[PDB]
Amino acid sequence: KESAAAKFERQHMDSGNSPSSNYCNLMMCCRKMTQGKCKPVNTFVHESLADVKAVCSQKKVTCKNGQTNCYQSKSTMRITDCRETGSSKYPNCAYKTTQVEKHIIVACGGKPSVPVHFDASV
Repeated sequence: KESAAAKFERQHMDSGNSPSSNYCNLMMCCRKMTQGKCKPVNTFVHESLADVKAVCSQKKVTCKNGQTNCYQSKSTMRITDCRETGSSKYPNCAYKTTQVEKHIIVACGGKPSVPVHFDASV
């Protein structure tokens, strides 16, 4: 099975330069979030893996789903919000790309504790 840490890197990490309008359409497919159905909303982080992992050492916050292994980034990060457009209907998974700068909240799990879910941005 794919590990949660790997699953997080594939689904949310894209360290480097922020994205064009077609970014989300290629990333949601390339990174495998358009198989079987279209993933509604998804966020990619453009900061480094280290900066993202370090978030597990930062401010603890309760996840949106009530879980309590979430951490909020001290600093804002360059991220891209990917949202399904109304015209998108699997298999025609279309996405709206939005670049933003926000704190991220990620769930951390495993040993050692690394990001396993992207909870939200603030």
